[PDB]
Amino acid sequence: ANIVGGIEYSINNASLCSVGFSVTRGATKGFVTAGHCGTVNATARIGGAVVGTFAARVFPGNDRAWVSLTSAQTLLPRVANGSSFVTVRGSTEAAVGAAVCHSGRTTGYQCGTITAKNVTANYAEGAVRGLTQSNACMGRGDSGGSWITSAGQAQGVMSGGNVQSNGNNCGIPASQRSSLFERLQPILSQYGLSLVTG
Repeated sequence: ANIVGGIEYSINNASLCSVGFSVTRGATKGFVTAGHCGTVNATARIGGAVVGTFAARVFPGNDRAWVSLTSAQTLLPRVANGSSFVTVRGSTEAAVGAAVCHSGRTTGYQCGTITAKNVTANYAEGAVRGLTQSNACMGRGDSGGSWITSAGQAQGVMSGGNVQSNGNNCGIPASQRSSLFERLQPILSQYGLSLVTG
């Protein structure tokens, strides 16, 4: 399968999450995503075919993970934006106030701005600290998906948000939205990963 940020993948033929970013760990191919999407050794599938397994994860506390892919997978320096793509050019972290977008299997490509950093989310499983907040809307299933600037700087992966009864927070004003992502930099260093860029 072609690995593109934002696309859907299943975990153990059950839950569905979104791909974060194509990365390499030496000769090993992989993609980063959210830790709550799967447990170590869980099987990832795209297009009905097995593409790899969860190599490591931290959740709660943090919300990160990376999926180790088979050599047959095709890593790409891109994130889905509708039928088009946003090229991943680096991982420079944007400051509060910057515009940012994310790609997910549920709400597509949504944009907004970064409103706060170091935010704690109190999830069912426990607290997750150090998350960055944005007012771009999101929905269940977007988890693990790419957060990136229009200039191609990868910011992090979708962790959670204040979704409403319809499963997303797109139905309420931006001023009332809290969409949270796990910073990319600590994920890359935690697992010795290098971002695939173009």
